[PDB]
Amino acid sequence: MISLIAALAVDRVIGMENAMPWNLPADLAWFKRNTLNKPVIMGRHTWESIGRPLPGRKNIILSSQPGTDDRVTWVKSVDEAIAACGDVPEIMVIGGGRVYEQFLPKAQKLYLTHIDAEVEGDTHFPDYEPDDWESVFSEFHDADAQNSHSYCFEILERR
Ligand SMILES: NC(=O)C1=CN([C@@H]2O[C@H](COP(=O)(O)OP(=O)(O)OC[C@H]3O[C@@H](n4cnc5c(N)ncnc54)[C@H](OP(=O)(O)O)[C@@H]3O)[C@@H](O)[C@H]2O)C=CC1
Ligand SMILES: COc1cc(Cc2cnc(N)nc2N)cc(OC)c1OC
Ligand SMILES: [Cl-]
Repeated sequence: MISLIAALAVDRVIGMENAMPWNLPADLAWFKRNTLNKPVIMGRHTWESIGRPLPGRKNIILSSQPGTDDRVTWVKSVDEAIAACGDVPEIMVIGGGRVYEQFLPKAQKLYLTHIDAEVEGDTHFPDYEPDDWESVFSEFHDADAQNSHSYCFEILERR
């Protein structure tokens, strides 16, 4: 079972200049809760944005180039990434844009953070038909001292 987890601003913006154009410690907490002790598949741009391994998860990096960090697992293809996860209940695909594009069709589950922010972006979450998806869980949160935007945590299931 392949799952995507992503945080979407207004207009499906997920990124700008190899970072997320916001600062939502509550989102990173949600991300950590839902990824801990599961394999994570990320693209090389995302790996470099994060800048260090994600503790409690097998870190699988997609890159056509040879690896540059002995602590994580490097793969050269989707099929290799997926085999590198092994026999697990849930594969977590954690970004970015190009990687989401490739796994969304294989994905059974979406973990979305809807962020109330109209921010400039160079990377967007892939388009998809919502007819194909059923909302399972949502949870709304007001902005606070540490989170300048309101947000909603939603889980969706294919059909
Ligand atoms: N809002 C959110 O939830 C999140 C936001 N982001 C944002 O996403 C953006 C980055 O996304 P994007 O630019 O698409 O890049 P990605 O992070 O998806 O990484 C792309 C790179 O991954 C490698 N790669 C991807 N697919 C393959 C494949 N099939 N075979 C081999 N190598 C592959 C390549 O590395 P190489 O070039 O070395 O071959 C490619 O250049 C950033 O702005 C980041 O902040 C990311 C995570 C979460
Ligand atoms: C833990 O820190 C990061 C995590 C992520 C991935 C990510 C973050 N939030 C959500 N909701 N989904 C994701 N896939 C992406 C990041 O930057 C691109 C991070 O660095 C701040
Ligand atoms: Cl690519």
